[PDB]
Amino acid sequence: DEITKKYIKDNIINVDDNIIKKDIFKLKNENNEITYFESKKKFDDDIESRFFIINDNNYNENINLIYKDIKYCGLNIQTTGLEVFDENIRLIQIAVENYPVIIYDMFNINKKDILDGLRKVLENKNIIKIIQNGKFDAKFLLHNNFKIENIFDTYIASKLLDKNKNMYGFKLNNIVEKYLNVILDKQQQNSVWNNSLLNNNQLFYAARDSSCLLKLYKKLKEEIKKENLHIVNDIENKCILPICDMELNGIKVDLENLQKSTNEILNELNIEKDNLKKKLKDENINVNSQQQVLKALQKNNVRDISNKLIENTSDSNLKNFLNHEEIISLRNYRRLYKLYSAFYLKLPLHINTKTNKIHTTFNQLKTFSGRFSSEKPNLQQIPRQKNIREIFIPNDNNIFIIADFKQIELKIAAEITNDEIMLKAYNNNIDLHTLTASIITKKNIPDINKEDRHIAKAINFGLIYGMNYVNLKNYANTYYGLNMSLDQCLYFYNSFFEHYKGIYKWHNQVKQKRALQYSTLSNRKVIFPYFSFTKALNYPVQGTCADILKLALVDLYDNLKDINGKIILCVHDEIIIEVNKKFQEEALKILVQSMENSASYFLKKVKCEVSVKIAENWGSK
DNA sequence: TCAGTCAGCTAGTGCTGAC
DNA sequence: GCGTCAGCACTAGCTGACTGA
Ligand SMILES: Nc1nc2c(ncn2[C@H]2C[C@H](O)[C@@H](COP(=O)(O)OP(=O)(O)OP(=O)(O)O)O2)c(=O)[nH]1
Ligand SMILES: [Ca+2]
Repeated sequence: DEITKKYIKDNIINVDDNIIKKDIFKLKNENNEITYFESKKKFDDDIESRFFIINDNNYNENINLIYKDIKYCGLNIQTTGLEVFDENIRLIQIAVENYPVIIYDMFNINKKDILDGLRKVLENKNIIKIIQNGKFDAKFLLHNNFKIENIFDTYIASKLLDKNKNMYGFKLNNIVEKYLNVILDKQQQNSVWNNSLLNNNQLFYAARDSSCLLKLYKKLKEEIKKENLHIVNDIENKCILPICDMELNGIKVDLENLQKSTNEILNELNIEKDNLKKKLKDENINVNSQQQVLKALQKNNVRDISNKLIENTSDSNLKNFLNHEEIISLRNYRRLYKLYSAFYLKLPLHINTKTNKIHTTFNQLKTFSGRFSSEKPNLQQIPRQKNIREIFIPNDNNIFIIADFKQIELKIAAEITNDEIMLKAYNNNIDLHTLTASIITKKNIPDINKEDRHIAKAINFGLIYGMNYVNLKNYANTYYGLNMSLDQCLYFYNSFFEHYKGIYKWHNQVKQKRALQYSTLSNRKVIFPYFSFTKALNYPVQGTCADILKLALVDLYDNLKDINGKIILCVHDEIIIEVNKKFQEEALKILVQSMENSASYFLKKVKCEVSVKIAENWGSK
């Protein structure tokens, strides 16, 4: 059929006879001298539909003038699949205001003159890029030898302006329906992208989704201004890239130690399960069942010193019912089983072939409070213990520099509440976490070890964020045999909140007024459906900690290009960088300066510090 | 063949890991 | 009522298919 073969030469299949094929354009010449396919069926929307196609034999040099002397532009990238490591970019879209969208067919392109102009347009810092869900596209671009410096992703602006009311969607169609008075009609049910040949309607949608971003940017730049939400948007937009680089690299694991520890812990687990079942009075029990094990404990007459019966096996509550043989074995088995199933029996299933490294997937804003989250193998969940963390190593002749913010929260709260005592203490360079570990224990500061500091962390942050005295005493008597009276905990809670008056003022003033709008130091807003004192207290401080970490990522990413270094992980408040063995001192100094000058921006009165340790293995702090 | 007696999904829980 | 999130494993219940009626 000649009808379906209308526009084959441009690598287009005329599936639908709903198209038509050149017009004079008054472009600007390099000396500042003045010098597209369409669909037959029009759309009621005012969004752009026209577009060009740039092919190997369908290139003209003067196309580059369209991007020349520009300010903002839309960009979208459609890919064959979702695995960046084993997928190739299919299409690039560029949408200039009052211009048709421009398409580079990457499969149907073999020369490099076509691409250099787009390269230069991406490079320039002064050109702001509009990309929906920028993380995906930036991942692909950095993988395929592209370098971006500026982004303005409309998902970020939408979610920040949405004030975290509904957690779902925020796709292009939902946002376009919400803010703009347009309906994109995303009826494309993921058509065949692997095939090089593409139908016309699919490309019309591909150009439409890119073109709709420009009006969205125009309107959101006004909407963000009246809300005073520009700072957080800028920080997030500039921090999109370092997440992508960190996820592109990943962290290496030595398979020999992984397999050795797997076999050893498997043998330990089997002997432990044997001992556990033998200690229990029935052999058919499936141990992992919380309800079956609850019934088993009940029929074994396991009881507390008090008149209570086993209602749950939660570790926090389980730690009280000790001094029975079976429960020590139960807890040891639970620990080993968690370590095995969560990590060791699943980590080998995640080590990518031909790379021998793990790769994760960071969630930019899925968290309520703005922290990162990992949906793929969670590198934020790998255990603390050294013997399990050593398996992570740098590449050959490389060494890690591990920097962690020293007491990042309780520095945020100090500014947000502008308390004098906390800020003076942190000028004096004293450790609040160590002091917490010492006051509720022996008074010897030098005797406080890592575990005691770790327990101090939870109690201190909880009492800052609204924990009442009954639950605090439950926690304290659980994790350390204090056996403290209720009056002792009441006195401690009051002493803390009075010796730091600003925090008590903050609690009183946020409780007295049932405000439903809360802001972070980056003006990141939220609206709660119903008041909850704990979340209300939490959100500003944690949001500011997230903002400080994101700005630190931005500054460190900018500064690290000198030494060819690369970032591999960020978890929640620390950064790991792999740098060559010759530039260790430069890497350490750069990392400390970057973290310092990121923290000193939002916090203008407390001097943040960092614990930096040059490590051969990520486990070996 | 309808009516009464049976495997797969499927959201709900409990638990633990990090910060 | 201290917060954010992700992961592993059960097991009621709904819905669906087989043995009489
Ligand atoms: N509400 C609550 N927030 C926590 C808890 N643990 C950590 N956070 C937050 C606050 C921490 O400052 C932040 C970083 O965790 P870290 O383990 O690094 O604590 P920190 O940096 O203060 O100790 P460090 O100086 O690095 O040894 O995560 C917790 O148990 N409860
Ligand atoms: Ca830290």
